[PDB]
Amino acid sequence: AVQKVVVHPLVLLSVVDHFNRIGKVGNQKRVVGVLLGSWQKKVLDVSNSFAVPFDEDDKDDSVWFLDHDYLENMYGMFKKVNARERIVGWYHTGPKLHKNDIAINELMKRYCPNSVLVIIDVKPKDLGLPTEAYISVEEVHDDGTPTSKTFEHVTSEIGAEEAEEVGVEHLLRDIKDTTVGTLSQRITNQVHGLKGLNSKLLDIRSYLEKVATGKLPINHQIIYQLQDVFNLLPDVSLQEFVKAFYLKTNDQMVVVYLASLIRSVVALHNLINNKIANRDAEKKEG
Amino acid sequence: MILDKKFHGILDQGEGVLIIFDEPPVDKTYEAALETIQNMSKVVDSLYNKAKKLT
Amino acid sequence: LLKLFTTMELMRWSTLVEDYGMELRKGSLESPATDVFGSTEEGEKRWKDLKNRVVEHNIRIMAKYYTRITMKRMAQLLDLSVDESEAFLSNLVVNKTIFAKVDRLAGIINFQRPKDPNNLLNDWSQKLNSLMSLVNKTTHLIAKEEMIHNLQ
Amino acid sequence: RPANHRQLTFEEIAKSAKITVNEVELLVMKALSVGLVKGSIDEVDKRVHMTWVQPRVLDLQQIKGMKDRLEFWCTDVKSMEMLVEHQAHDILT
Repeated sequence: AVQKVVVHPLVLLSVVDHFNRIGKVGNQKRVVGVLLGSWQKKVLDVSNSFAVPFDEDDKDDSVWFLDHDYLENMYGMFKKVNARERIVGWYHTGPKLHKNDIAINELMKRYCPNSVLVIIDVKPKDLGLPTEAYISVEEVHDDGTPTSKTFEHVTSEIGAEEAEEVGVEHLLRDIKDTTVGTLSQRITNQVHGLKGLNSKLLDIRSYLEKVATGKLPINHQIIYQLQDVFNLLPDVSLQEFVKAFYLKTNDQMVVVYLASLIRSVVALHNLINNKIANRDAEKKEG
Repeated sequence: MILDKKFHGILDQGEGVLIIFDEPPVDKTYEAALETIQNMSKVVDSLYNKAKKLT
Repeated sequence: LLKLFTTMELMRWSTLVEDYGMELRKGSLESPATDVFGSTEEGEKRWKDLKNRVVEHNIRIMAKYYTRITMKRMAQLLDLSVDESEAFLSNLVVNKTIFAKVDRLAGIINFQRPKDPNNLLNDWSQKLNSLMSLVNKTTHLIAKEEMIHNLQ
Repeated sequence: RPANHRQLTFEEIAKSAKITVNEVELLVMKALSVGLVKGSIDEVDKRVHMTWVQPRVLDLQQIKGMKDRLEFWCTDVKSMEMLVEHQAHDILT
């Protein structure tokens, strides 16, 4: 149904406010906020959101506390001031997906339309993208397990339309723009290996742990496609790609001729002014 | 007609083998060679200005 | 109809000879088969151009697969002369066979292995393979990472 | 065999299926007709090149070999990251 979503940083800075208005009490649980957006178009666009007092139990996980009057009053007044945005779903700040999320999401599945779920981290130490759109749809399983709520990962992007780019750029004054060239390219080409190294290294360790020490079926069926796609590149002998290395290396030669020739053109004004300025300033100094 | 370059091909007498091939990237060596020939005059004129100002 | 639908396996028409014969013999259904063969030449054109049409259509089906069926051996399995196979190639030159490769020494044909420009063909294949491995690797990795959360 | 000259010949198919050499073309034609394999072979002399396929049941030697090749890929990407980033961070930053 929905291919991609658009999440503005305003809601995540509202999660910064979720971490600001705590009051130093010692709970810091998965505070659930009422996510708002535009479900009209096929693409989802989050503009702003708000929160609702949400408290769980220490031992029992099935305890969840929501509010209907606060949702209808905040949504009623928010719709009165801005009717272009309506309820879409919710989101929790907890890093782990608990079992009670089917009951928490089930309320906004009954009263509200199909709600999207977003899992983020309480500490911004994760290098990866903090936002993951999880659609709440029921899927048929091939093994015969009963139909239940399944959270499929929907791709997400963090973009601002008109003003939040200006506000973020003015508040930071440290981040740089695209700036195609040497630095913005070589930084990605340096740290990219760590950007994949922390993800893969962080995932395959617990993966290999759950291979031998795993039960409660983790959908082992998708592991066959995992190792299949991993074995779709069986160390090609590079025999056919030699001519492609001749093409890319020939373009490399083109960049060699462009650099040497163009820089040789740049040497004109320098290697002329260095003489005509020094000898004339010297002969005319005294 | 191959000497007239109306199509891609080449004949043979000993074996009679027909080969058809083409070279699409024609606009690379032309622009590169023109940049080399045009830059030759730049470096030579630079050596004329420096050779004039020195000796 | 199911054999003529798609994925036409290379089979012998001798099994269809008795099927068409009994198709002319039985009168319970499709009775006007003798009316199909009413004219002395029209039915012969429908039959010769019918077997020709399927013996070209199966070539158009196996032409999608690059398995290199080695039509020199296929002419032996079909039990027919190579001259009318050259006439079949005379039907392919008007059937747009321009994307093919022949051999002077041998008789094996090639429906693939073009000049293969690395900036277009290997570019496309490497794009779909590498990118497909990247995003496909991206989906089930974190998806399974969410599947293992329910075990706690 | 995931790697190390995956390319094969019809001798193993005809030997394992006790079928003649005349029916292997119909056998691979049926294999491509089912849709579980996309293998297209550009061979001249009889050869069997295969492509993407799904086990769909189980493979423990491919789980252990999956850990071997996976750890090898991970330590090679890590080795290239430390190698390039080692002096690259010191000269460019």
